[PDB]
Amino acid sequence: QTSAVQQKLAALEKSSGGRLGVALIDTADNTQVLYRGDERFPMCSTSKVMAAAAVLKQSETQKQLLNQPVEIKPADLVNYNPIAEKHVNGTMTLAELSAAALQFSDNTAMNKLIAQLGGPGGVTAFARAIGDETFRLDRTEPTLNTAIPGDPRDTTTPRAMAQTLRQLTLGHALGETQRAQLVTWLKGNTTGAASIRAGLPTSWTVGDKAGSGDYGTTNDIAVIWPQGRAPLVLVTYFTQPQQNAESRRDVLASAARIIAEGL
Repeated sequence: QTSAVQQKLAALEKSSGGRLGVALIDTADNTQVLYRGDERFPMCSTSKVMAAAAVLKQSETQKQLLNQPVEIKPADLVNYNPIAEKHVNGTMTLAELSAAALQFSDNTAMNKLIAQLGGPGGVTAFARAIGDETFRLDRTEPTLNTAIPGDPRDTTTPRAMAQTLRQLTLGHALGETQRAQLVTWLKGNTTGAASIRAGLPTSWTVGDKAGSGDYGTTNDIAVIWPQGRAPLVLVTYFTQPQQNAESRRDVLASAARIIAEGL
């Protein structure tokens, strides 16, 4: 049950050669199934959820904030920015930047969100304001993805991230309009098909944000609306011993299958 699932996750981790962190919250009965749930993992692009949510929180007190134009300048461009590079020397709204960061993992867009929040310390302050004492953002893109073993920068734990994702999407951390917007964006992610979604039935609805980084770091955080039962919140974090290890989104899919078949 919980023990059988944890044993399967342990066997998956052993065969993978890496370090696996899982937190599952079943909102039907609020049970939690954890595997390395209190170890820190580099968040990589999954931190984009906290940044988008923090901007949505700002919009509760400045109601038209999402419609505000933000200049995209040449100095803003980083390696991976499939949306923002099409608006350099132009503008994008904060809604467009949020969608770009969440649905295309655009790293320039994430940096604009970080800056809108007062920097990595501002993103972290939002986390604290909603009761997350574990999340920390320390750097901008792309350096927040270095994922160096032993480095606490830009990390959280699976337990903390599952609880926070639940609060943001199913709980009361955001106002109703903002919560609906965040969930709409997460449901529209275009770059997560190989990760948690690949281990779940196609008839289940998923809102997620995946991410990757150095050390073969491969992550995904999801809210899942199955048929026939209450929603689940699932975070799967994975990192490896070699600096240039290849991403293993299929390992995350395997963890999701263990959860969806076993719980």
